Amino acid sequence: NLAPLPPHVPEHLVFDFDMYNPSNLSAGVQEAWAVLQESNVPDLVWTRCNGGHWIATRGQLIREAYEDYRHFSSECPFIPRAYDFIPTSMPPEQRQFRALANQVVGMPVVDKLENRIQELACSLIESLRPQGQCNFTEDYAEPFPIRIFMLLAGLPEEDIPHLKYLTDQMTRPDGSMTFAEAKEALYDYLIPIIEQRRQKPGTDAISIVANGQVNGRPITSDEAKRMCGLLLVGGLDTVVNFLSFSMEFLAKSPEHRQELIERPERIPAACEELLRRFSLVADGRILTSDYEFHGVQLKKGDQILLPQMLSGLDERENAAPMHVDFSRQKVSHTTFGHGSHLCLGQHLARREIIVTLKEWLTRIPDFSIAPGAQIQHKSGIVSGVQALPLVWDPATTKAV
Ligand code: HEM
Repeated sequence: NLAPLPPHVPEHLVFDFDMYNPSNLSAGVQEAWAVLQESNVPDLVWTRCNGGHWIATRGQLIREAYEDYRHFSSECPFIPRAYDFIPTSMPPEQRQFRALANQVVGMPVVDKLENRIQELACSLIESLRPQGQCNFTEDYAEPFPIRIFMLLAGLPEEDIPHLKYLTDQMTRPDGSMTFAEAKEALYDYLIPIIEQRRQKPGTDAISIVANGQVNGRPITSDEAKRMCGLLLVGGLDTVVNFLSFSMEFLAKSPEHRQELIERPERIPAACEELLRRFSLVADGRILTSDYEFHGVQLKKGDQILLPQMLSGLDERENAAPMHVDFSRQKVSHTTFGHGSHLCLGQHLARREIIVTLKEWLTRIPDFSIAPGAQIQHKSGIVSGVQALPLVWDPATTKAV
């Protein structure tokens, strides 16, 4: 299961961390990853797991490597070594595609969409409220971002379960479809819509993308489908799992819950602190050349894991980093990434989070983990929560 150690890697830097099955997973996934920040662990280590790769363990190195795109390329952005979404793997071109994507998910769009997002959150919460229980992950978290995508992209509600099935197959295959088959089925769906909206545009994301320009010429169908596909999948598992870590914490910490109930104006700040504490993405890069990085010889072609999750957990970045404190004066994190690939959806995501917390806490202020339940986490490129059974007394809630 361990790949043989390359001869350029000194043995004293070896730490066999498995990003898909870390040793202390039962104790919490962020805690399991923070073992990389224990004092006997160097800033940059090599693991023999998963093909063999570097891991930067501290925020300083994680940020620097994401800044240095000339050495740390997105050509292979995932460990381990058919994925073709745009602009994940791409500078003049990356910048043009990002600008176009920014027209459709940037702050002005999110500000226009906010009340629609609230209305959606409200309808979902109200549907669960009288039951006095739900699996938050399945019953609220999963249906919310996919519905926001349909709003954003001007797609009919009827198309949700099929689209959701394809995106589920790309990350959590049941075996009916290979990744490549799921991706192509997604493209089968998007291509006709892109073409129709090229000729007869609305103001939705697909119309805007389909009418965009790259290199002084019209965006191609291939480019537009790959961009639309990324806009869809980028906002699903990340938001599902993040909302689930946040709601798990709030269920388990009545005093933090009470703080937001009493002081709802703190919710935007609380969102930032939760993004830091329950950070969840760990992407990577591949070396474009031999490069000495902080005293360590990296070889052309080596992969390096640069966990976005770790920057904000680094005690060099935030004191007492496992403590949640909504009043931190400086919330330092790279939860949405860093450098040229910084999350295009960061504004939409924050609004989704804040709206969800505001609406949940006003309708269902008092809730707990279901008696007897033990919450299980999962680890990967996007770490997450397997299920989140919550319980409340319906008499303590308030209807619309
Ligand atoms: C809490 C929720 C989210 C988190 C934690 C998150 C995290 C990230 C991170 C870390 C990256 C950079 C990956 C890298 O550098 O390799 C990224 C990129 C991206 N995200 Fe998000 N994301 C979230 C929500 C969203 C949403 C809601 C959307 C779309 C509506 C979205 C779309 C994208 C896209 C299109 C990129 C690629 C940007 C590029 O390559 O230039 N994300 N995200």
